[PDB]
Amino acid sequence: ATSQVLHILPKPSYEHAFNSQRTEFVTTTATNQVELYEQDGNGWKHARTFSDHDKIVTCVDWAPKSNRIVTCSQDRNAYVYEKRPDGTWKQTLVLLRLNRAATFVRWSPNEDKFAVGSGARVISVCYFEQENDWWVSKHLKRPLRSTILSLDWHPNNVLLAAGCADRKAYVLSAYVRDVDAKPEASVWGSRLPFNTVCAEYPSGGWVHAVGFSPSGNALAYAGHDSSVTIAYPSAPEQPPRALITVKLSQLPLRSLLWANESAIVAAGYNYSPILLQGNESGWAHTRDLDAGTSKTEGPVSFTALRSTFRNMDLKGSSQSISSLPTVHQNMIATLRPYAGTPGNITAFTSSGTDGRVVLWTL
Amino acid sequence: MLSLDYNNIFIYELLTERFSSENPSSIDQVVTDFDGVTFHISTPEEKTKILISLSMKCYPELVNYGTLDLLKQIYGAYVHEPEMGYNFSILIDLQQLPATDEEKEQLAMSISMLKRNVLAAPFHRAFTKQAELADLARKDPENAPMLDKQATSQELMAIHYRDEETIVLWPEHDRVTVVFSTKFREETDRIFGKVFLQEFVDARRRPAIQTAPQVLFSYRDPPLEIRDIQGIQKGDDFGFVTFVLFERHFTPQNREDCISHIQVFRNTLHFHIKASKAYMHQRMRKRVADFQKVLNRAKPDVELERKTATGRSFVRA
Repeated sequence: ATSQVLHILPKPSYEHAFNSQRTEFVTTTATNQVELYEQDGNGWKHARTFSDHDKIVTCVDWAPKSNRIVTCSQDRNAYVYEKRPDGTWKQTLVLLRLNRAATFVRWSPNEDKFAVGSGARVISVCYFEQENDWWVSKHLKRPLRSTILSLDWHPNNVLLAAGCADRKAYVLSAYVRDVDAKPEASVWGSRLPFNTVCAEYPSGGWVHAVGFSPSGNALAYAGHDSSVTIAYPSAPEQPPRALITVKLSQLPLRSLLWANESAIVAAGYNYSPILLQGNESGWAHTRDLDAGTSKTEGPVSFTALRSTFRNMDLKGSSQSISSLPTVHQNMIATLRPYAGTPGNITAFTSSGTDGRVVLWTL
Repeated sequence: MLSLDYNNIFIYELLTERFSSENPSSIDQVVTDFDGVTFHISTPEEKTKILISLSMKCYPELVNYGTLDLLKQIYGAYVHEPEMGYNFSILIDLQQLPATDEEKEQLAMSISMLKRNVLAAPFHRAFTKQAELADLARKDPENAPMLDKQATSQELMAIHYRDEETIVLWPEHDRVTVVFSTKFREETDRIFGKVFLQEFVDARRRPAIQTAPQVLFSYRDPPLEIRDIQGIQKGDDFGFVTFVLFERHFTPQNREDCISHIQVFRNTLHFHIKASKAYMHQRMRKRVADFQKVLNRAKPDVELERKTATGRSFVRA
């Protein structure tokens, strides 16, 4: 493949999100600030910041249809941002009623409701009441046991894949009346009342991420044991047809994105993304998209010479510092789509603790 | 400092100040020294009269050894009856000191050097006995071994000045051998003293310093002549360093220096063990600094703007 480094953030970024037109993107940093960036010719430049929160901002997600930004942070509060006609953005607090720090947020594919993961044993799902202009949260506390580490919606807009930190993968129905209509019968189930245990699957570690297939009839989750498991549901209260597990020889995976109806791209502490080709019969690692082991008479400038003396003085080597082969320098955060019709993705972006926002061109 | 001083510095400075002064002042200070010896200075009777007292646990043994006469012919008519709680006392009045400055300085030095002056009585006695046996053996060479043995038996002298220390000295027709019953408590002290004593033995061996008195050290066993001597445990934890002083080592021009040196030996060893501890401290920190240098990798280059001095950039641009 081929990758282009979009920007070099000065600080680690655990999340990013692009607008529908892919014109400007929002990203988080280490502190309570949330950063905005816009294109400057061939590069990107700073746009504005948000200091509404008080503690470390955890996750940020952009709604492409309505062009809205939500932000859930460690301060147990959620802010929803909508741009004003003049150009500025209007903040709006959402009362999550949580007891611990939020961890992960996602917009529904219809963007009517958004679910919030949390370490307070619960998950908060919020919608908008036009009659009161209010956001109200509902707690999902029946089967949950540990911290929420990831979220994943379903194309039916009702099922919600929750990646818990109790070595068990969770799927729940987030259907709510007055917002969503009745959903069609699904392989996951048909009778879907609010807060019902759709499915439960085990793992060999904390479920860092979960993901439904583009067809919507599967789940893929990765534990902390560097193993990605692809689930194929059969019927309600019926064991899945096949639980394919692929075990790797690298660092544990972090986030999972579905390249197409039969391909999964996932990246973690290995500083690189991977690809999975297969079907119901099985799966296997296909290729290392990060070039693998690439290992990538003249005057000396004043800055270089000063650097050489500083390294010599503070050090005993005065040699090149890292020269790390992989494009990223630290653990990767997440993978999100960039362009293409559903089930047809060729470009997807990624962010990491090094601050690099590296687009990946399949 | 490498060599420990041979007298009490406080007494020397105090005596010099009070002799050179014009208006004396009443003083009452008790001062301790090495090895448990304690000095007391007071002016009870007259502001111009100063009394100095000596405290030592082993002093009665010194009296048995004949130290009163040595003190008498050392300190002249200055001798005064001892005070309560002390062994030897001296009373000095500033109205009778010699006018010449050098006499005053030497008197102050002599008074400040009272420790070895009272402790050197066994050494002087051993030297006199050595001279006697030397002339007697020079009278007839064939009469040496039996008088040597009888001197090793009868003239075998000993003293306990610390409860883990002992000096055993005895003369001969040509030499005055001395045995030190060294032992260190405070475990780490003994730990470093093992290395110190081992290196101290080797020293003499080196041809570089053969002129020094012969050293003999062997722990867990005492020499032949002092196993029967009371007070010498059967090698519980005590070392035994033995110095053999030949005729050349106490020539009439070098007796006092040798006496003071052989007396201060153990205190020098202790102080230098402490100095070695300090040497470790400084070296150890000095190159854990090098370890910090090694660590200072893994820090990406960053820029601080001004941080000028004792402040914060002192400017807005």
